Parts: sequence; structure tokens; C-alpha cells
Amino acid sequence: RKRQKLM
Amino acid sequence: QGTVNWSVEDIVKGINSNNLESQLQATQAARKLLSREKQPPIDNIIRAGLIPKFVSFLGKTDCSPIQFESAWALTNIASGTSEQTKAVVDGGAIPAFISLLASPHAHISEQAVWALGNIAGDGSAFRDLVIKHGAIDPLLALLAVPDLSTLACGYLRNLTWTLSNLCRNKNPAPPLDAVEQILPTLVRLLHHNDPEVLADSCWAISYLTDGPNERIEMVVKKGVVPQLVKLLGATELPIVTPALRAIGNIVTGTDEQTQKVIDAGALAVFPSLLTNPKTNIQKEATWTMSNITAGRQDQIQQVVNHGLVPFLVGVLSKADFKTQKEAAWAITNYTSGGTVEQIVYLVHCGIIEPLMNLLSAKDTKIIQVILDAISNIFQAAEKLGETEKLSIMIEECGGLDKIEALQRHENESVYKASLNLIEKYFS
Repeated sequence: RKRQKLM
Repeated sequence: QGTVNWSVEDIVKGINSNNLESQLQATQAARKLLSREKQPPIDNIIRAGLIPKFVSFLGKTDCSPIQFESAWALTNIASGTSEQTKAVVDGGAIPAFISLLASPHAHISEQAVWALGNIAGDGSAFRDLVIKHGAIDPLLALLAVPDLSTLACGYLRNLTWTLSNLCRNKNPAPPLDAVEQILPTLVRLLHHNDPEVLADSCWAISYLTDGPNERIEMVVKKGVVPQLVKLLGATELPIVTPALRAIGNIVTGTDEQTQKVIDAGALAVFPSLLTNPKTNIQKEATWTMSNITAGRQDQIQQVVNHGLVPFLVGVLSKADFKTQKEAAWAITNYTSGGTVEQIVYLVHCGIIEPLMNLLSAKDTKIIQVILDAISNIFQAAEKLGETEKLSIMIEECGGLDKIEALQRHENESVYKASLNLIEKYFS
């Protein structure tokens, strides 16, 4: 569905 | 980097400063807050009223850093619940991201692709709204290069994932014109040598193939079934799962589409798929088989020629119970639509014992499916004067006992069919 961008 | 661990209060102070660079520092601090995997403060950032400021930053051409930072922050806000993604959309972010897609800085356009993918992934409504704003044209223009290999790996992976989200979700399904616009590039991506690109492309094709026969035909016209089968034979499970899903979706359509699947050589891969260590791969392979044993008699004969009947017998003998239910479905379709020679071959492969052993399960549907298959096999035997032989067989393995016990089963049609068999073939 969705993808968070991590450092 | 002194932008680590600001308070929402400090970020609000900096964004309202009307100093472009103080705003940039506050936006970077917000991005870092939102980029933490331990409960990013999305709701707190939203309540502060920062989304409109980020959306306005998205359009500041002369300061690409704040564009990138606001895009990252809004991407991570849209990565949350439907309400948080909705807060992102209500701020006017879709057209801003679509405009950024033309940015001359690759990382900013990549972040815009990422954000648009997160938005479209919320569901059909936001997907179609992204399409209406005109995202497909620039998204596909980013892939208009001779060789895909010249693009950055992460850039290409994000583009593929976004395009896959534009093909996702049903009720409604994607617009037909959008699918026609995307399918060529999607096929070219499906022929790419990167495993993540391949997995996302197979997921996209599986989304497109989940629907009426018209969608399946749109996909099959592009000659992707051979590539789908090649990828079905791959070693990387992340690629095999979506490829098997897509093949199983295609075989639900017409018998001509199923025949194109067969011609591409899919059945040759099923001895491995039906013995795969992954429970879900086995289940979906058996489900695909059931949609083939339901087709024509020549297709059932293709199944037999590939020696997959012993593998169905094995799955019926020992496998996850859901895989066993799909196998019972496949056997019932086989027996209903097959010839007498094919049903006799099925019985010769040793179907009767594992078929009987499943009549002690607590699923009422599997009982009905197995009893239907038994009735079909008994009809085939009647056509040979062999009902006595088959009755002896079912009795020697302990099946008559289960059939008799199924006369007291609560469900109606269950005991009806079981009593019919009892009275018809055992007297």
C-alpha cells in the first residue's frame, strides 16, 4: 500500500 | 547537522519565520522527525497546520533543498492512515508533486514519484484522482529511455512501485485508457533484470489481470504470458509469488486465455510449484490447477500429459488444509469436465484414498466438493460396468464408513448426496 522513507 | 530532535513547537516557529532558510531548517527537522520508525509524530505535525506550508514549499523552484525536504516530509505523512493521506491530498499536494515530476533534480522527482505512489496506494478514489490530475504522462515520460539500465536503481524501483499502485485496487478498477497508456512501459519493465522491478511489475500485472475477461485480454494481447511463465520459473520467491498470482488470474478468464498460458509452457513449472516449501505458493498453484481442470478436455489432457495428476494426488494426501481444499476443487472440476479415460487415469493414480481421508474434516464445503467428485467418478464407472469395483475400492480404504457417517451431518445437501450414494452404489 504505502512506504515510509527512512533515513 | 543541528536539525536533529526539534520539537513540533520549534518547527512551527521556524516555518512561520518568513525566512526561507529558517523555513528550510525547520522543514528538514520535520522530515527527520517523520523519518523515524518509532511512531513518527504525523498527527502532531498535521494538527500544527504544516501541510499547507510544505505544499507551498513544493513549488519553490529557486530553492530545491526545501522542495526535496517538504516532499520527503509529505511522503512520510501520506505513508500513514487514510486520514493522514487525505490531509496530504486536501493541502493541494497532488498537482504540486505532478509538477515536481519534471524537476531537473533526480532526487526531487524521485521523491515526487514516491509521494504520488503513497497517495494512489490509499485506494481507488485517490488513485483515480492522481490519474485525473495528469500523472501518468510525466511518470511514463521519465521512463522514455532506450535502455532502462541507465536509470538509477532506486529511481527505477520507485517508478515501478508507483506505477504498480496506479494499477492496484478494484471497485472501481483503474480506467481502461490509463491501463492502455501504462501497459507498454509495464511490459518493458517486466523484461528488466532487476528483481525488485520484476516483482513490482508482476504485482502490477496481477492487479490488472484481476477482473473481467476484458482486462485479462488487454493484458494477454501484449504477449506477457511467456515472460510471466519464465518469471514463474524464477528462484527469487518475491518474483514467483506475483507471477503465480497473475497466471492464476489469467486462467480464470476464457479457455483461449488458459490455452495461451498452457502454450507458453506454464504446466512444466507446476511440479515445482505444487511441491513448493511455501504454503501459499502451493495453495495458489493448486488454485491455478483447479481453473485449468475446469476447462476443455484437451486442456485436462495437457494437464495429464505433464504428469501433474500425481502431484495433485500428493497435495491431496499431505498439504496445508486450504491447499487440500483447492486440490479437491481441482479434482471435482477434472471429474466433471473430463472424459471417462481421464477419470479412470485419475483413479489409477491413487486419488481415492486421499479423497476419502478428507471426508472427516470440519469444513462443510470440502465435503460437498468431494462428494460431487465421487458422484462424477461413479458415473464414469457406470459407463463401464465397474461400479462394483469402485465400491469395493472405496470400502477397503474406509470410505464407506465416512460416507455413512455423513448421513447424520447437519448440512442438508451433504446428507442428501451421501444418502444418495449410500442407496445407489452400496446395497
